[PDB]
Amino acid sequence: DIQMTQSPASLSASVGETVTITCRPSENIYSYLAWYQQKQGKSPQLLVYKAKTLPEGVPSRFSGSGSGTHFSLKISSVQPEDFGTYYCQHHNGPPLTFGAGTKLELKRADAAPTVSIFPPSSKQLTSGGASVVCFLNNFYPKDINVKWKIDGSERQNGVLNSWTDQDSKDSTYSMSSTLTLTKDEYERHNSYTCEATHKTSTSPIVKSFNR
Amino acid sequence: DIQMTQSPASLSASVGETVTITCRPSENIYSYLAWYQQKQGKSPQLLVYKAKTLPEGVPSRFSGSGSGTHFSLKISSVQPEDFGTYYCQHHNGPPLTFGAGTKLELKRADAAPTVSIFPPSSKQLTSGGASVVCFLNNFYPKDINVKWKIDGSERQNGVLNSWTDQDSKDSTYSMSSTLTLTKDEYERHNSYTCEATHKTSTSPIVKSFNR
Amino acid sequence: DIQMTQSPASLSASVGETVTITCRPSENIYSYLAWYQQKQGKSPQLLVYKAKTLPEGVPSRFSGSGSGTHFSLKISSVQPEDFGTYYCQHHNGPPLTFGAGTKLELKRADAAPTVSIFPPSSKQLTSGGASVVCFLNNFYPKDINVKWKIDGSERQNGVLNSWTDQDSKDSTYSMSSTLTLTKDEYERHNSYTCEATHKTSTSPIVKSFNR
Amino acid sequence: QVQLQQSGAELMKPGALVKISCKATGYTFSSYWIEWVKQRPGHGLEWIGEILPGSGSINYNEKFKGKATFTADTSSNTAYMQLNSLTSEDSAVYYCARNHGSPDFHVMDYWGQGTSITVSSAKTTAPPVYPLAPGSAAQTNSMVTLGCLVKGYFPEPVTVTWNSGSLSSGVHTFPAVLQSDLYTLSSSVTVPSSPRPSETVTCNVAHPASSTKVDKKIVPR
Amino acid sequence: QVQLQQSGAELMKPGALVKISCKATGYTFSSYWIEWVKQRPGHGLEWIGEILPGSGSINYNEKFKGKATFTADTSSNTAYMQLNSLTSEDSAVYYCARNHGSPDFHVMDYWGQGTSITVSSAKTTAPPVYPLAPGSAAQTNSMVTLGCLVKGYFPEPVTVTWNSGSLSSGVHTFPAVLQSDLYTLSSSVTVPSSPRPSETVTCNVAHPASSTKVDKKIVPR
Amino acid sequence: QVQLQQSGAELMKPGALVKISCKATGYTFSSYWIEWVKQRPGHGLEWIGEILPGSGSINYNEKFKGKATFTADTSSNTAYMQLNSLTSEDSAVYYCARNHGSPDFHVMDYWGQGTSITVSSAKTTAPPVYPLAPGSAAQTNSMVTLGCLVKGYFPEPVTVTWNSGSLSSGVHTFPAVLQSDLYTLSSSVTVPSSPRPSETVTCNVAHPASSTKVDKKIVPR
Amino acid sequence: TSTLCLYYPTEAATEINDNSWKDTLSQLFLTKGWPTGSVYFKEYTDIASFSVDPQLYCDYNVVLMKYDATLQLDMSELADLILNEWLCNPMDITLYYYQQTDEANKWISMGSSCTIKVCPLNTQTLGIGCLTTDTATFEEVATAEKLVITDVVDGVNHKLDVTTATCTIRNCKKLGPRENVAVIQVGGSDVLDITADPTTAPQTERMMRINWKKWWQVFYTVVDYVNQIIQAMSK
Amino acid sequence: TSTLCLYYPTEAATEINDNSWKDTLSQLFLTKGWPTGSVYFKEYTDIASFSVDPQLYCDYNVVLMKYDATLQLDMSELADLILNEWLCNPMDITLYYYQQTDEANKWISMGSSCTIKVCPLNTQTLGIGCLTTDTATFEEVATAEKLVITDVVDGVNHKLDVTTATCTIRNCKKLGPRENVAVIQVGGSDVLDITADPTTAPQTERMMRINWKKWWQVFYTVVDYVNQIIQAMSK
Amino acid sequence: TSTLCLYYPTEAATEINDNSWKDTLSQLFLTKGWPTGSVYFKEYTDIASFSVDPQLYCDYNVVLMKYDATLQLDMSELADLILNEWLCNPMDITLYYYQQTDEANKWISMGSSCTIKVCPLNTQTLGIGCLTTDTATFEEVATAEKLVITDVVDGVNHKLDVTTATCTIRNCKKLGPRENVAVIQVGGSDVLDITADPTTAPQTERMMRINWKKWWQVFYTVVDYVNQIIQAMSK
Ligand SMILES: [Ca+2]
Ligand SMILES: [Ca+2]
Ligand SMILES: [Ca+2]
Ligand SMILES: [Ca+2]
Ligand SMILES: [Ca+2]
Ligand SMILES: [Ca+2]
Repeated sequence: DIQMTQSPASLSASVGETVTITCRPSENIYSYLAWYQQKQGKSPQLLVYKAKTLPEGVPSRFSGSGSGTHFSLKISSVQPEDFGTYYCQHHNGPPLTFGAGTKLELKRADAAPTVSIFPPSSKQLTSGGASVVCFLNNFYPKDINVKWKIDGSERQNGVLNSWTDQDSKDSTYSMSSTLTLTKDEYERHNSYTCEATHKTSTSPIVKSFNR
Repeated sequence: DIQMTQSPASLSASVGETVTITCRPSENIYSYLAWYQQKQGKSPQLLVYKAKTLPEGVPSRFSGSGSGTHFSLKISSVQPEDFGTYYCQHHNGPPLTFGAGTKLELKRADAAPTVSIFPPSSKQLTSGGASVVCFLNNFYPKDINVKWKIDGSERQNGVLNSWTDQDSKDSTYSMSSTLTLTKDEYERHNSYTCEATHKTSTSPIVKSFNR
Repeated sequence: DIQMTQSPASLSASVGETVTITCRPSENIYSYLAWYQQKQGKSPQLLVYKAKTLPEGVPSRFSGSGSGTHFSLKISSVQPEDFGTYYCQHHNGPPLTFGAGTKLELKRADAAPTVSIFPPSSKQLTSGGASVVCFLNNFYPKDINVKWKIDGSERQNGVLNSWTDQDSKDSTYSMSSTLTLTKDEYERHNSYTCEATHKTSTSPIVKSFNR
Repeated sequence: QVQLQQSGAELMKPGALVKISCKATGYTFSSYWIEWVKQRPGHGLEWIGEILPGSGSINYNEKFKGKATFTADTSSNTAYMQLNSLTSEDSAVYYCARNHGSPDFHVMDYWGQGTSITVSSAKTTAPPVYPLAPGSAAQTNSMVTLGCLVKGYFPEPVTVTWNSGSLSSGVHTFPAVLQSDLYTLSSSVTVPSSPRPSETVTCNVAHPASSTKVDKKIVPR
Repeated sequence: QVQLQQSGAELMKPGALVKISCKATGYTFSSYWIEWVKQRPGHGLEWIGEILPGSGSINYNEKFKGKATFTADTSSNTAYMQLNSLTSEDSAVYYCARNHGSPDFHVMDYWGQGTSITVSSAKTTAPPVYPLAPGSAAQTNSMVTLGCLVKGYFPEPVTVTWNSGSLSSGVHTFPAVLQSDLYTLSSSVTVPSSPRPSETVTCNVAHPASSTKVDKKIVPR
Repeated sequence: QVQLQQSGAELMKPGALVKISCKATGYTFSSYWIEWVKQRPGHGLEWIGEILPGSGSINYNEKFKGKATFTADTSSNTAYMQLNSLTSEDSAVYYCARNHGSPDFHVMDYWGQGTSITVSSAKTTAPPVYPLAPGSAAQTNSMVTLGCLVKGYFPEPVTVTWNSGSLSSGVHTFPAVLQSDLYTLSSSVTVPSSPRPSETVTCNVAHPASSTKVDKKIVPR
Repeated sequence: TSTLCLYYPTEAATEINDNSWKDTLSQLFLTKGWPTGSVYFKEYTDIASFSVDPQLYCDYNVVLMKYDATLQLDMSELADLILNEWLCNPMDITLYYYQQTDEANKWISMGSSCTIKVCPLNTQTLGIGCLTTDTATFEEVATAEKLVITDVVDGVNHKLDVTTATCTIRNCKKLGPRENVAVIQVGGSDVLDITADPTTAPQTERMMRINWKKWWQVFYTVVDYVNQIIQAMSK
Repeated sequence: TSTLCLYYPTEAATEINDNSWKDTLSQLFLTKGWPTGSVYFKEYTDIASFSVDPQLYCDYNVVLMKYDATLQLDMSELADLILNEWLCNPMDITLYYYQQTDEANKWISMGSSCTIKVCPLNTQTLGIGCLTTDTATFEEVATAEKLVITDVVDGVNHKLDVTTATCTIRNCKKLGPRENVAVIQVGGSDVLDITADPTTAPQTERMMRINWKKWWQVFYTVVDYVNQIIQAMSK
Repeated sequence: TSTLCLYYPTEAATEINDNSWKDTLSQLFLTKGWPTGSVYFKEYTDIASFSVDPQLYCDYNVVLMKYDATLQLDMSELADLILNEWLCNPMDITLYYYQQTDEANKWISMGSSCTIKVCPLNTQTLGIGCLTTDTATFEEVATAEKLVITDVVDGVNHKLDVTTATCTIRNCKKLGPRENVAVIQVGGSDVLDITADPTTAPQTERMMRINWKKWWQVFYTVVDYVNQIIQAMSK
């Protein structure tokens, strides 16, 4: 089974800069490698075949190269239209295998998360169970982590998280943790803290509330 | 024209017994005779061809035999599913002719008709003509006859009859005579008797009414 | 371009009479001439081909003749069913050209136009402009002319006319002039005469009105 | 898994012509002959003829030559029979069976469900229902009997029910019988002298044709 | 029993393109040429061209080459003509006739019914109807005349009737006439001086386009 | 101007089987192979197989042999893929791309839009919406934040809007996330402490499935 | 001195649409060497009938036949009729029974809808697998054709049941080949089996294939190769 | 003394619809000169299979084959099987690989749906353009046929991948021609290429064309020309 | 020493779907006896054009042509072009009129939609059944074809009216036969009439028929019978 090895899994740069994704097959794909680009919520689009040849429409700052076990793509004067996922596939006969993918992100000045903690609704507590929400809006370095401490003690079995993709406006993401538990379990405890570790904050930026 | 002669026109037996219908053609059907079975309110179903051969599904207590001018069918361990009409047809070239048919009935202990006479409706007499009904329910030996006597004198020109097929429950039939006449003709007479001759009753079982 | 020359442009006769339309081509149509008859509000109908031959249905009082540069049609015992337009076309190869057409009218005793003048409507004068109508009903010789005199002075720039085809009943036509102008232009004038010249009237039959 | 499905039932006016149809499923339609059998209530089974769709071979029972005319559409997989100049005696059930292969000739192995034709110059009509109440005669010990009489209607069918399905067992309802172009039918019911008249047994008659739904309770006296 | 049926009438906006159609019935469609004739009110008959469906042969009158383009669908049995870049002067009646066989060439024996095209950049409109009442002038002895004036509407047609068919005979109604993109028309009626004004003669006008039904009684004075 | 259009999205119950379809436009359908790629959220792109409509050649990735089965209708110009015995992990996006010609083998140049399949033995459900009001905590200087929580519904999707489009900019709405067969989602909004509570910011949630339209105003305290 | 007669179908001429096509081609025929009045143009309107009694007018006859699948006629059957010399007599299916005599006695029937059922008679006038009384036992050998050349076991009498209403059946003897004719077929790769005999297939020079494009083209070719075509007849 | 065996398909007899057709034709056969028990009538129900192992019973065999486009079988492939003498052995696609030896060793497979993919082996049991391990790299040479005569480069081993569920593939050697048989085809102008070799096309006398109209007619002709047909076999 | 050049259509290779098919077949070609670099594989993308100016590269050329009814091109017309040696010049329909000279001077036009109308000129530059001025009187001899070999009465001038927008018409002389080529047709029983002349039909050895099943099979056969095919060219 030929294994395609795409690196880096994630890349980050601003317009004008010159990036270089790189595919490395397990066996020898002679020069039968392709490169497709997929944009947020759409389909892939052939971008380069037989290692270095480009289809017709495709711009020319896109440069394919290599042969054998080492191949590379080289978007040059990166413009706002070249941001999304990039895959690589060999086309040397079945079974075809694709790369893992490289996600090209729009670089930008760091940003600290403006987290807001939210206690259950009277509506919800009338149902039979409580749920604590916590929003960590607009932060830059994609990576962020959250600890749920239910009265000093860290919890994690009732949590459910969701992220947002880089915004078109500012280029900042956004998260949303949601700790759920019994109404009873909620009431035999007092302090609910939502803790978050980021690159911007030297120490965990926290927000909390006591019943 | 080859004439098929099926006998008996009607047969009567209970489950387990062994019956034998018999077809007799006018000419020589070599061995090109078939047997179809038709059940109450449905279509015929091939049951035997070329005299003795049976199609696939068909049971095996069904036995065809004969050749030339004499042929016979022989349902053996008659089960409740073998009751209905049976036809025979030659298949020795056009024009094809069928038998008359044999009706296999479910035998059972005799039963006397419980007849009920019914005089006209006020509703009907308001229309302009009277009609006398008479029901002879649940009797066994299929055969039954009815006389309509309008003041001792037998009538028959205004009568209309309808029968019922052997019941699934008890195996008894049922009849329904309907003597119709002018309102005037109805009123210039007094006694209306509905007479019925059956095998059970030693003498005509009658029912009647006087205005 | 072969030019067909049909004459007369209009013909007028009563039933029984014998008319003769005549087509004259610019070049030499050997004998490849046809004659179609078109009736009021319908389609044409082949009536004669190759100069003298008639299709099947077509009557026989219809007689085609001629060759070369002179051709003629000759409806003989004209019956009420032979009244309408008649065209001629050569069929000697493309481009095909048709005649101008001959209109056969139903003759009849002369008739004088019963003209009626009509001043604007209060309804209309409330809009912002006045319009004077004038009907010249049931006159025979097709030809009729109308002068619009707005206070003795002849006008013609605001007029719009419409005619009626020979009536099925009496054989008389009918006209309808409609002089339109500003409400103001209408009010700074006093006498509106609708004048009409015909063959029946020795002098212009007029009708008029003063505000 | 062979099967022939015939068209629905129809009722022509005397003199007209009808179109029955048989649609084949489960075999190569062009490779087997299609049979046509007529079945009247008291005449057993009459052979009409046969047709070979595709090749087009046809065979007519001498007795139907003028009346029946067969056709077949291969693209459709349906064989048609057409009865010309209908007579009151053409009313009957018509079948279409598949004539087996070369092996055994003329043995019909698969039968259609049966199409039904009724010729009658009759016109739609409402069925005046009359309540059949026992004669004022002396009380009958055990069981008493009531009746309903749906008379003179057109055309079939009609639905009679005692107490809208309530009283079902112990009832007898007879086959409509054509009397002078109109169908007439009766229904009897037997219940202990206990229920009646201390109940309200009713006749529920429904004529889907003239859309006449009527109910009449058997009022004693 | 040959016959060509052309599509319904249409009215395009100047600059657009239309599709007329002719459907053949009663002959082998592929074996005869289809003719196209244009007929304007005061121009007699103009030949446009012809087409041979199947083989595909085509012939254009030099004068229409750019304007008309023929096609034919054999499976459909219809020939089409398409007028490109419509002009106010393309408005007319278009026919399609069958060009006879080898015998006599170019003699059209069967004509379509005629399709009708009207090019006008006009827009739908309501026809203000005005009552035409005689001038207050002295009483006319025998017959008097009333009129109705449906003015400035789009598009054709309209229905004027005096007293909803009541008063029919003795009436004259004139052909709509386009005045500056709007059609205008009048109708006259003549009844003895007896009925009017001692009656109520009304103008019944109906515009199926802007769906305007209006009635106006000719009020004297 | 080539283009493949895949069927609409569907959601089967675990154990059932589905039919995706790809319709070709802009090339000779019989002359090019059709590819099938599977795309799950965290697995990149998986090749499933390919098919050559017309000739009928087929190739299966060893890993899907039992699951996928391709077909193609030439008259229709559509290729079909059928997933047998659906598992909760068959849920993903499926594409169909055209395998280029002889020149360069296996380079897919035109991709379908993508069909979407979701296997879940879940049943329709209403999304109880809860208003997220800030903790009674001391007044925050500049901006304050409100939230809406649509919880436990089936199936996708739903429409949340603050003040029916009124308040749009400055809002964050997160991707539904399946928690135990039910999708759950939240939305945050940030406005100066000036507007709230001196306003009426409301959560407009609409579930086109169980047709539940509900509005809830974030009531402080 | 010699004459050339061209036979074509109506459709052929109709597609040409000129009043002078016969004339234009004639001047073109002078090129190939045939004097101003040396060629004649005959129009067959119904091929089936023409094929039977084709009154050949000129010295050399070249007949144009265009494969038309929308008429359901067999090209082979039509060739067999034109290319050969047949001699038919009328048959009265009603009063008489018939039998074919040799490999050259065939029954050629043609019309609207020809449906022929047959019943072989033993030496007693009795059916063999049939009842000379009920045609439902006959053997169907043609179901609604437009042209049919029926062949039965030689030397056996048969009661015939044709649908004479729409069909006409005549008893023909094929006496040989016609030298003054030629068949030029247009369209359909179709190879022609003009022998009743399944064993033989004869392909003659007087049986030529032109590829259809337009009728004007067909005639141009016929003219451009008149001598070649004539030489195949005189050869 | 001699025997004539007629092979026809079921449809043929079904269309005839008589219980005595075999008999009637037999009396008719006395005319052409064949004694009361001299002719036999064998019914093949499946042409494809019959073509492979046609147990020819009589001295002279004339087999009737009707072009049927609604079965997707090649007439040529079927002719190649009946007209010739084949000798097959069974193949185990599972455990063994195979190679054809001469211009006469072919692989004839047939059944419900025959789909054959092949993978040529070099002298090591290794693929050449394929991995003997994943059939997704094989070369497809038949996609769901009902009868297939596969031909591969002679003298090369191949791992085979047939869909044995619905297909059966057997290794056949064609040893020559069969003299006691004849093919009479009904319908389709179709010319038959019965050589695996693109270079040659052989047309023999024992390969005859009848024009279809009705089956009764076909048989009448076969009888009316028995000797002519027999003479083409004995010749 | 010698070279073999295989010509196929794109569809052929696309169906094969391997990056090494040319290679695999080459090793297979050693079997039949052709050294490692002895065979070449040329891909024609448009048969119509290729048929006209087929730059034959090798000693032996065997060209694969698959009957494709969905393109409306005549196989015969295509064969006539490849199998023969043609020599064309360009024609200016606008300024000049033309005439064909011998049985070998033909007008081969081809393109998107080829529609050719013609008008024969008498010795005055005047029409004969037409007006050199209005093309509505011309004679149509081709209505929208993709490949057309037009033939007019030899030795007559003609004003031509082609639809040069979508068509190209060139004046070709056919000088003879090409020995280094062969045609192997796949599909369609179709018999080929490659003579303009209705009289003759030539069938040569360098004109071979393979029965289509899959393209891999076609090539296997071409390889398994290379010598047989080569021998038919050198013969
Ligand atoms: Ca018989
Ligand atoms: Ca004979
Ligand atoms: Ca491979
Ligand atoms: Ca081999
Ligand atoms: Ca001309
Ligand atoms: Ca020439």
